[PDB]
Amino acid sequence: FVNQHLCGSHLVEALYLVCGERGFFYTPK
Amino acid sequence: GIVEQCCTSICSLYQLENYCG
Repeated sequence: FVNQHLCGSHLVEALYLVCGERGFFYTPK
Repeated sequence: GIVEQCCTSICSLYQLENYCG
């Protein structure tokens, strides 16, 4: 599900699912 | 950054994992 354009909340949702307990940082810059 | 790699271009699992803690 990760090999597409992921924008806005959909990108943050993908990071949440992939990273799991590792957490993540979201820096749109 | 992540928007340029995953939103304005097609994302990848490698790119997403770059941002995991």
